[PDB]
Amino acid sequence: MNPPPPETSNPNKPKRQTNQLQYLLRVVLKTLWKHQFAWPFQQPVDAVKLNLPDYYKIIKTPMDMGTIKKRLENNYYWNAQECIQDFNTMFTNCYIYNKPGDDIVLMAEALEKLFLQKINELPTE
Ligand SMILES: COc1ccccc1S(=O)(=O)Nc1ccc2c3c(cccc13)C(=O)N2C
Repeated sequence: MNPPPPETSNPNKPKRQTNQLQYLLRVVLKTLWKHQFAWPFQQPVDAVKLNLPDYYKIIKTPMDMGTIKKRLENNYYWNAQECIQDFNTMFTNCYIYNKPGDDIVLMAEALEKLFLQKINELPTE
């Protein structure tokens, strides 16, 4: 069974746009999105569709790049670190739920390397 997807808007949370957050949407996310291993991470895990009934019994802070994309498009984040933390949650969830060497983990490890490459240098204020 699927829990509700993570929020992509929250009127109680203040919004902000920065050069670094614009970069994270325009170059980091949009480039990762085109990677050949991106497709498993482009939407929230649908436990019913993918036949993973234990996913949300294990993973209590789900995150995906479709959620991050909508958050960036909506200026949901206060700063780039909050967005980077969502990316890191997405990668760590994959390592937590699976085991080393699994095909999905190899996909996540390659995307994580490309992500770290791209956020190594951010634009300034
Ligand atoms: C049951 O399906 C599969 C079984 C084996 C390999 C691949 C798939 S899958 O790619 O078709 N389904 C999945 C999509 C997204 C994810 C996972 C994870 C673990 C296992 C499956 C999947 C996971 O951490 N994420 C983010």
